[PDB]
Formats: sequence, structure tokens, C-alpha cells
Amino acid sequence: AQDNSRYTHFLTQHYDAKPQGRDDRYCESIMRRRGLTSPCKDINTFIHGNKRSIKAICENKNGNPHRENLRISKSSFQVTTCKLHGGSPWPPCQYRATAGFRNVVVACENGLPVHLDQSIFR
Repeated sequence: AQDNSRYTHFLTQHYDAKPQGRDDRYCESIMRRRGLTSPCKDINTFIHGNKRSIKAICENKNGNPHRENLRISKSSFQVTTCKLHGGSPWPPCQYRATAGFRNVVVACENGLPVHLDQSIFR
């Protein structure tokens, strides 16, 4: 049996299929829902759309090798980046939302994404 717990954690931390708003209040709510507010994560990006396209980044179908053992997608994704504001690392956590549309960088293991590289959204 593979341990793919890091894939399901990747989905919890970085996937939201059908977001609606994607405004500041969206970020503040989802960061709480996904357990990312104790302490407040400084930056966190959610990918939207269908799961199969994200998994496909791990193969030639939708990805290329990138830098040191990462992969970069060939398709663009709707994304929302939530950036903490206020000086406290502890809740309540206020966030500013920035919607975007571009390719994403992940790490893959067992053909599944297990890490999002946040650096491209900083």
C-alpha cells in the first residue's frame, strides 16, 4: 500500500474545486475551514477547477520537470492566493485575496501532487 496522505493533505491545503467569490472574505473563511489558522499561515494558494488536470501535472500529459525535483504545469489554472495581513501569527487571521490564472509548480510522489511551491505566488 502506498501512503498517499500527503496528496490528500495537498488537496486540503491547496485545492478548492468551485470557490465562487475569491475575495478577502473567501480567504478568511477557507483558511479557517482547512485548518490553516493556528498559527495563521502567511501565504497560501488554492487551485480551482478539476482534480484530474492537477494530477496530470505529475506526468508528461500536463507537466515538465522543474528546477530541483519539482514539476511545472503545462496548463494554466484559476488560483486564489491568500496573504496574511496584520502583525499577529495567531487568530483571528485577516487575509487579502488575489485571484490569478497561470501554471503552477508542485512536487509529485506516486503520480500525485504532495506539495505546492508558494514562491511563484509571493
